[PDB]
Amino acid sequence: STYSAEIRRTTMGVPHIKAGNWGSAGYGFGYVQAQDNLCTMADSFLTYRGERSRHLGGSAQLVYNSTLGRPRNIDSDFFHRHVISDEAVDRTMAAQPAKLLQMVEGFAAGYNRYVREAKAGGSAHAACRSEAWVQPITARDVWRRIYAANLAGGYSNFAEAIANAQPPQ
Amino acid sequence: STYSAEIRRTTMGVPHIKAGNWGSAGYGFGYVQAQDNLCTMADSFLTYRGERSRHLGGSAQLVYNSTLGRPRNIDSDFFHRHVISDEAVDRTMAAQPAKLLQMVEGFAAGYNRYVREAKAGGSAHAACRSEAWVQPITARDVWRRIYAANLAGGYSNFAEAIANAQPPQ
Amino acid sequence: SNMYGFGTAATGEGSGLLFGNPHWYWKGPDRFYQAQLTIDGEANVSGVSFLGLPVIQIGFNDSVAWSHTVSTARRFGFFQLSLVPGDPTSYLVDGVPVKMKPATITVPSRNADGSVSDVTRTLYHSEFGPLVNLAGLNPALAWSQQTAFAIRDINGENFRTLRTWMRWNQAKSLDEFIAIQKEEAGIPWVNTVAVGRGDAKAWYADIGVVPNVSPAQLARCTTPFGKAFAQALPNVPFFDGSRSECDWLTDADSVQPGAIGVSRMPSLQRDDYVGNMNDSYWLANVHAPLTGYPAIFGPAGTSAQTLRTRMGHTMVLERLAGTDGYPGNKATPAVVREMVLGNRVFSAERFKDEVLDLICTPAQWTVNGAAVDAAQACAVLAAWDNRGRKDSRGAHLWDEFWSRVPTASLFTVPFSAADPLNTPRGINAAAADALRQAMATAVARVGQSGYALDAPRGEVLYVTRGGTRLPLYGGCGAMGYFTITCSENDITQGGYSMDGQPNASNSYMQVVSFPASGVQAHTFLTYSLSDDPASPHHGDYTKAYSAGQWLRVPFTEAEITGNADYRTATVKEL
Amino acid sequence: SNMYGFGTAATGEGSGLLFGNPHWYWKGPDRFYQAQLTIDGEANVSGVSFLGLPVIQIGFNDSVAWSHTVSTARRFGFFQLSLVPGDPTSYLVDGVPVKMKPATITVPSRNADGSVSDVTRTLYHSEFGPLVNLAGLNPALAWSQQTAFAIRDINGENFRTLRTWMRWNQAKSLDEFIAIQKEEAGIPWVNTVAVGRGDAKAWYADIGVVPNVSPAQLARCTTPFGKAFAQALPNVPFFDGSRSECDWLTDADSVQPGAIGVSRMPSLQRDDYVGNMNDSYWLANVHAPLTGYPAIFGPAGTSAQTLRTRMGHTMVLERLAGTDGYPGNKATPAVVREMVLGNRVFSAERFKDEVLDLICTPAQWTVNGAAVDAAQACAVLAAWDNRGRKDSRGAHLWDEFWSRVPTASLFTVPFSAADPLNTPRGINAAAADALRQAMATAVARVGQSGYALDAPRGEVLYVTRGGTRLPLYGGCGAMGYFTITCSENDITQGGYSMDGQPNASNSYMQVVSFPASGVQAHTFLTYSLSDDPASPHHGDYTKAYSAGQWLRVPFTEAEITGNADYRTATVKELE
Ligand SMILES: *C(=O)CCCCCCCCC
Ligand SMILES: *C(=O)CCCCCCCCC
Repeated sequence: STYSAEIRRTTMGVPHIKAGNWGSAGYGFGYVQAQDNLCTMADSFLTYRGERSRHLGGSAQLVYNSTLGRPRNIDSDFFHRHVISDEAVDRTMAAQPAKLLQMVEGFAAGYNRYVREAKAGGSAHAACRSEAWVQPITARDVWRRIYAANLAGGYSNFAEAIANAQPPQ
Repeated sequence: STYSAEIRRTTMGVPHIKAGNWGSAGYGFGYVQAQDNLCTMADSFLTYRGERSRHLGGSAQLVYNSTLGRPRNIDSDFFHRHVISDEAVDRTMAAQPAKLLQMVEGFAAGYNRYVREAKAGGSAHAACRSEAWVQPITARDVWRRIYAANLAGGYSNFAEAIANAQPPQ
Repeated sequence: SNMYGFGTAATGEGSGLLFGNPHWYWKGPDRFYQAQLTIDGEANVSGVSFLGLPVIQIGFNDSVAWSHTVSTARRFGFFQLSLVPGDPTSYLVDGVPVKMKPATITVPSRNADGSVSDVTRTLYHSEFGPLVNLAGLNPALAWSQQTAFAIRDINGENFRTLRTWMRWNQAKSLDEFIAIQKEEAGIPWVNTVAVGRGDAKAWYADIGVVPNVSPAQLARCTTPFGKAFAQALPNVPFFDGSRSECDWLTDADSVQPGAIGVSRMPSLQRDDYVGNMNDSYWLANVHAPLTGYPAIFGPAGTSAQTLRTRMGHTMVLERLAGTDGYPGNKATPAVVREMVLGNRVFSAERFKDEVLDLICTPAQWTVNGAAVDAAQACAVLAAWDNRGRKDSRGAHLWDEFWSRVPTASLFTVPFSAADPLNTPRGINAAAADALRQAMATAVARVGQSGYALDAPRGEVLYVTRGGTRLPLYGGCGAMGYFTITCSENDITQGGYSMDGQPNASNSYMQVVSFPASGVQAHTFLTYSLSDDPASPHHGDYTKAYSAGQWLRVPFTEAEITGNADYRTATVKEL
Repeated sequence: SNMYGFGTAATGEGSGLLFGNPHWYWKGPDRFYQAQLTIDGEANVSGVSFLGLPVIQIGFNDSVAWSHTVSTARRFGFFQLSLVPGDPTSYLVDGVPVKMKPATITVPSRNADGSVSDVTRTLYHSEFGPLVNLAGLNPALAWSQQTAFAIRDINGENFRTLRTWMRWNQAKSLDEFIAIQKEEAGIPWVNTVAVGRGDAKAWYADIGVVPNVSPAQLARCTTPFGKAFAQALPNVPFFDGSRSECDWLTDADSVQPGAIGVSRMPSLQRDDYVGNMNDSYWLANVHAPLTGYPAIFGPAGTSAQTLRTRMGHTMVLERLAGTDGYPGNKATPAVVREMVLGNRVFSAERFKDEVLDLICTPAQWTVNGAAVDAAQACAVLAAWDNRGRKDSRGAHLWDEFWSRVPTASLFTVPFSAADPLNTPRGINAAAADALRQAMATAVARVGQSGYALDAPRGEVLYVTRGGTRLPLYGGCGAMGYFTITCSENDITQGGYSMDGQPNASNSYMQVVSFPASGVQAHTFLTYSLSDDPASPHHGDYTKAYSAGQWLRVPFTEAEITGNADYRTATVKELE
């Protein structure tokens, strides 16, 4: 009925998540990751959802370098929407065991938890905590990122070219 | 041919060239410009001649921002060779008063003079003095730079586009 | 770029006064170089040239003084080519097939491994100009088996530019200066303001080489594709290359085929003032607008002026009205030297108080569902006097704010041709949430820069010489600065550094007047003469600019030889 | 990326040792984040995950430890489509028309004026994968009336990756680890090395998802256009999509259609060691080279190895021979922790002397008709010991030099499959002039930088935390570094700063063993856990890395609770 996770931190702030099941493990993991890297992650989910241009402009480049390189937002948005389609997400999620489905749903909930905390106040993440693109995500959003990680050896390297594949006029 | 120029420098290194004719004025002017700004200038003559790629690589961008923007060397090279053709230079020169042609001849000679001094030794222009693109220029090379300055309102803005304008496959 | 041309009515003296203020590159071959040319019995000119140009483009002599600013006038045009079926390297002109002029070019290119390999491309010209690939503009304008595209720049056949500057260098009167400009009509892409010794009026002109198309041509010769982007390239002729009637026209007093005659190109003479800050000729003088001239020169009362244009004219009017906080009501050399380095910000002066009154009560906000503390931001900006001086505190916050303010229906009082310096205005209360969104981001940026909200501008805006950071003043035109010091560097990456390749900024500056004793010029070259860090002339001029200490540049032989740093040496070769 | 897997014969201990050393991003969503997951009666795993990923991708449990490196094996391919006359959005397969699947996508885009406008494009998929624009690659590859191009990535249909890592997280032996890897065959684009408790042999494998093509197809399916890209993209199948016989094959033991069968994918177990430095599977173990596997995995006896690969394997041989200057001749946890941070530079060790002998006398040169004084440059390099440590002086000069050395006909002794670690070698005397050119340029650049030629590397190579420059060590693998600290910042722009977005560099580092007492692991997270500059965990790890002080990371509950900085908190909410 509930997610519950104990978060132990040691030297260098290394988090040790203890949970009773997989869903709660994802909850704790999602929390600590956001707690430490909210701005990067928030920006990242814009990418996979293909929602960069609406916030940051179409002609601007990816802020962060990645397996995707740093194409223009507009091309990146098209790529992700085209290749990481609702269908691709469906097929990905349909092949997963229940524990991983639960774990990702927990991950999202945990990530969303911190978003609430950052919005409410705190001196942490001053750089992005009050931006519109710092917002709740869904499990499918996480699955999109997971699918994206797979494409590093293929599609990712042809993002702009895939986004601009058009027939003769 | 027999250029002679008196160079007075005042506060801030401001030069005041004194010559008996236009050729010798160009000699003094070209010398002082190179004396103060060799690296930049030497680099610029690569551009207008379309010889950037040979030295600096074709994929690399223009080092300096200008009216030309900062396209890829390879595209810039094609642009300049195509638009600033020998014919373009020929007609620019054909319509010049004697004194100007003489002034440009001198300017080239004055520039080349300092080039020899820089190569010979010294600690001035340590960043480029030993590079291959630091080399003597011709009067025509200066006319290339002169003509290139006119295009800032037009062609210059479509350098890459002009260099990649090829008939249908 | 800015320039003023003050007449005797404004100076209260025998001659006018010229302020040249090009906002140009701080690095590269296009950057300016200050020098004086004295050619026995031909010329004695002083000013500035692009590295690689042997004549003075901006400066003064014993009789005249001038400067330039980029013009709104379009200097190029497009020609939609109707290809010949089968051979896409030929186009139809009034029916008859015309061959494209080819040229196979091999460019040696050094590979990443250190080897040099040849790359060859075959490119083409038309009778109009070079073929251009507009596919990047719109995939539909690809060079097809039916349609291609060429570009034409009127300056491509203009071989009179240097000859004009050369003649100006030698000119003996403002009248000769003007006659030269009309005679040569070779100025390529800039406006011109000139002042003269003993001449009562100052001179403005957008007299150069400009494409000539008739209203009839605009209607008939504009192609389908052309219409589809006359809002992306306003006033750029996008004509049909099939019809010869669609070729640029030549008037009776045209110096160059395809260019506008000298009679229908804008100019004005005033005893009060002339000025331009990169807007159209329209407001050369605000009291006497210019209208009627062709559209290709730009809007003349249908478009709002930039903030910088409004700031420039506003400063002149307040000077002559004697209400700018400076002595007297005349544009004297000493006062112009200070006024132009005033660091006034039009956005702040006009709209700041309105924005704070709207959004800073309260100052604890909820933005994007998030609690935001804006108390300090509101306090700093209220204490700030809307100037971008070195001691000014919070100017950088405004910069980061204003550049993120959505302009759509931000003003309640729209543009009025009858009041173009004070319109548009009126911060719409409906934009409060949007303003808060922008301000929250701005505070977040400054926070990530390591600079306090109340950091003095001299610490955020700077230039490094010899390991020491010289404090700077000024800002970007978009914010409504007149004194331009515009970094390309994001504030989060070590502040507004000017050590990289900044945006167009104060470069060569000259305040030139013609007292009885003779021409007197005060100048700056912001980045200094030498690009070599080991040179004594790399940062000597820059230090002075930082401290705001103008240089009285020697002109007369006696002044040159009498200078405290006089050095002479002669150079010869067969 | 580097990884070593040592067996008991190299450890002299009852278990093997695992060194993980991915060279990855220091910023962005793909950067690693270190954490431990304890899931009652399911898993107790510790290591690293991409930000956004819920399972450990590189780490260890009580029974196994593993790392990854990018594989040379191609994971994608191109299909040239023959279009139906009249319809550029239909293609032909064995004479049968097939319509491309269209998708009209609308993307909201903010304008510079703060307004949001819609940008709409229609994009297509084929049965092979998304259409792709190869025009920029070569304008002859433009999508026309006749032909178009699609790209196929084998991972587009791979949904077994997370499930692979999750099961590894749970694995209770290396045998299980291996079995899992073979069941799932879901690793997308990386090699794997692993070591297990109570197992004498270490494990290497490039077992994953790889396109399956036959030598026949490679000869009779590659299209004219394709044969032109055999140089730029070697081993990338560029096939004719108009023939079904040119589709990717499925083997009897394929887990995924179009992918190679498990049994035709390379692997190896060894008592001494296994290793990869981003080259092919070939030299997993130098003493036992792998051969005969599909060409799409990369060369195996035909191509020279990178300098980093040569440095990597050399380091291991010299360790086990006891000639590397470290105590003993075994790969002990303590020794490995040091050797991997040795900052040895292969290019210098092997070629410097030859270079200096060829150009440094006379030391007064004429370069491009200009007088060049290279006496100081030569003296500094001669006094340098070919290491990129913090106190090393001149290492940056070598960097600026080597990166400018033309590689064409640079070596006189060609590559030999017999001696892959010591070939190619022999600096060509004919390259004398080019070398002086490169050295002259190198000296100039260092001059522009404001750094002395003999400045200690720790002042040139650095990362900023708390307003102070922490000295760093290592370099870029292109110069034969093993310890990778590779800046993207040009030296003239304030040195080799690591404060921006550096190139692939040391990130998460683990040395994991399995003594009788239980898993023991020492770790680094070079850039630290948090991207928030205000965070206490933004620079704490970094400071230790600068000081070369590994962290013994707690694993057991007693170790966690006993940690000096132990704090616990419970987070709960309704599901
Ligand atoms: C400002 O807008 C630019 C003015 C100076 C540009 C170049 C001046 C000389 C004309 C070619
Ligand atoms: C070096 O190349 C490091 C390997 C890349 C990251 C490994 C993480 C697992 C994702 C497949």
